[PDB]
Amino acid sequence: DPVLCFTQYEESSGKCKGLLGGGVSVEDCCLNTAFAYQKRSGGLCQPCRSPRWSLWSTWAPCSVTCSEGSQLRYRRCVGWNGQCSGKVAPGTLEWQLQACEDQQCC
Amino acid sequence: PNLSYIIGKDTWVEHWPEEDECQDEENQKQCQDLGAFTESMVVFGCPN
Amino acid sequence: GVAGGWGPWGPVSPCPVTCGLGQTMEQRTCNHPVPQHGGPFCAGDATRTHICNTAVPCPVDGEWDSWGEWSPCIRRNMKSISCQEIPGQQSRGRTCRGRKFDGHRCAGQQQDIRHCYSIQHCPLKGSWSEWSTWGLCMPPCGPNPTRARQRLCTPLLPKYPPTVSMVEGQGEKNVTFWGRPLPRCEELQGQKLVVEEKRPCLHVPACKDP
Ligand SMILES: *[C@@H]1O[C@H](CO[C@H]2O[C@@H](C)[C@@H](O)[C@@H](O)[C@@H]2O)[C@@H](O[C@@H]2O[C@H](CO)[C@@H](O)[C@H](O)[C@H]2NC(C)=O)[C@H](O)[C@H]1NC(C)=O
Ligand SMILES: *[C@@H]1O[C@@H](C)[C@@H](O)[C@@H](O[C@@H]2O[C@H](CO)[C@@H](O)[C@H](O)[C@H]2O)[C@@H]1O
Ligand SMILES: *[C@@H]1O[C@@H](C)[C@@H](O)[C@@H](O[C@@H]2O[C@H](CO)[C@@H](O)[C@H](O)[C@H]2O)[C@@H]1O
Ligand SMILES: *[C@H]1O[C@H](CO)[C@@H](O)[C@H](O)[C@@H]1O
Ligand SMILES: *[C@H]1O[C@H](CO)[C@@H](O)[C@H](O)[C@@H]1O
Ligand SMILES: *[C@H]1O[C@H](CO)[C@@H](O)[C@H](O)[C@@H]1O
Ligand SMILES: *[C@H]1O[C@H](CO)[C@@H](O)[C@H](O)[C@@H]1O
Ligand SMILES: *[C@H]1O[C@H](CO)[C@@H](O)[C@H](O)[C@@H]1O
Ligand SMILES: *[C@H]1O[C@H](CO)[C@@H](O)[C@H](O)[C@@H]1O
Ligand SMILES: *[C@H]1O[C@H](CO)[C@@H](O)[C@H](O)[C@@H]1O
Ligand SMILES: *[C@H]1O[C@H](CO)[C@@H](O)[C@H](O)[C@@H]1O
Ligand SMILES: *[C@H]1O[C@H](CO)[C@@H](O)[C@H](O)[C@@H]1O
Ligand SMILES: [Mg+2]
Repeated sequence: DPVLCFTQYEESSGKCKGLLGGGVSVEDCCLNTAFAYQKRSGGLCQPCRSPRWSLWSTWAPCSVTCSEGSQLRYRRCVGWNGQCSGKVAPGTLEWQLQACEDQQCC
Repeated sequence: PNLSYIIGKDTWVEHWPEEDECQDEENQKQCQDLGAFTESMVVFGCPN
Repeated sequence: GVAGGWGPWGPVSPCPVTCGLGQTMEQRTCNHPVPQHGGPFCAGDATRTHICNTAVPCPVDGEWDSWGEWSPCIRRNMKSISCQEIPGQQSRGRTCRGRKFDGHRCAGQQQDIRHCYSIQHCPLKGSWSEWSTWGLCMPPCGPNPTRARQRLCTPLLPKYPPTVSMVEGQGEKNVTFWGRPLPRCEELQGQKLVVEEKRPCLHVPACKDP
């Protein structure tokens, strides 16, 4: 199945940068492992290199403005042909949940 | 200053591969072991 | 008010890459009609791009894996230097992984040695550590996440010389304790090693697509 072939993967944001063109197979696009591919412009940009974890995203806002709450941050495994640390396929998500406190008293 | 070292029956020589040559899995261990002998002799010397 | 238009497409460029995929481009000009005193602007794009496929594989440089486990802390031509004032050494190894297609080889020392004392299974005293920092709410996205902090029986490391100075090239090497000791301490809450406590995390947000 053909796919959109991009020339660069940002990794810092998981975006597909530098569109090379479309109408080409995935095996041909990832012959250069520095490239990246995505289906149309819906998202989920996968680089053609070895799968490696991205950077932890910023903490989501605390679920409550009062007392103790909980906040999340994500990290996406991005790559091609292989797995991240933990038998993780490219595209899966990993979360860290931490107790937050915007205001200590309600 | 005309000293010359003659290769004889008491001399021992073995090749030490360069950095890029060390990446073969069998020459990996050679560059490992040749590096341990390096640090071993200088710091601990001999108990003899 | 003259309407401009495109001219003939020039020669196509060869595939600039010898491996994988590249980009060739064709170029045209708006030189035959030319917009005069206004008009439009030839309408469209004067540059076409096309992908060329050489159908031959291409490289990737190997990366260092994480450092392995430290070897046992021993001394040459001596037995176990455990629970003794005898500084030893221990080694550690790395593995170059991912190098394919004539890629650049891993750069750096794949072996690592440091000096050490041996407290493997050495009976020592201990004292309860303070409450550790609250961990993560686990399981995330799962039913009812809970944190966890703990106090543990921390061994009282013996006051040995942290640095041993050798000559030859006047080399001083840091000495680091290695091994799993047996910390002795009074019971706290019916436990001798580690006593922890959990608290549920409040107002847990749902895990959705970014
Ligand atoms: C071995 O120790 C040296 C010396 O620095 C540390 O030495 C300890 C004995 C102790 O006094 C500790 O407080 C001290 O930091 C390390 O070299 C560097 O030294 C400077 C000067 O104090 C420190 O600020 C650095 O943190 C320290 N480490 C660096 C720059 O990486 C040395 O790193 C350490 N390990 C090895 C392998 O030599
Ligand atoms: C953020 O600011 C706080 C000061 C509150 O106004 C929050 O609203 C809600 O107020 C009720 C009490 O009226 C609390 O029980 C809630 O915890 C709090 O979320 C506001 O979101
Ligand atoms: C042409 O012959 C091939 C057999 C390879 O050796 C090619 O090398 C590769 O060229 C492209 C850019 O031209 C780079 O992306 C690769 O990193 C490089 O290895 C050669 O050009
Ligand atoms: C998130 O966690 C730490 C930084 O807080 C690093 O392991 C890395 O940056 C990861 O993305
Ligand atoms: C979340 O926590 C703080 C901000 O509240 C920072 O360390 C950083 O923004 C992190 O993503
Ligand atoms: C140039 O491009 C196309 C023909 O290639 C038309 O839109 C028009 O002729 C324009 O001048
Ligand atoms: C270039 O493209 C086509 C021919 O390939 C035509 O529209 C025209 O000749 C243009 O110059
Ligand atoms: C091993 O050594 C340290 C971690 O102890 C880092 O430099 C790196 O993780 C390396 O693989
Ligand atoms: C060796 O040293 C300690 C264990 O004594 C840890 O930092 C780690 O296990 C390393 O491999
Ligand atoms: C930990 O608990 C108390 C101190 O809180 C003492 O019995 C002793 O120090 C033990 O290690
Ligand atoms: C944890 O609990 C309190 C502080 O919250 C103290 O008794 C002590 O710091 C302990 O480690
Ligand atoms: C966890 O809870 C709070 C921080 O949220 C503090 O009492 C301390 O950091 C503890 O480890
Ligand atoms: Mg002697």
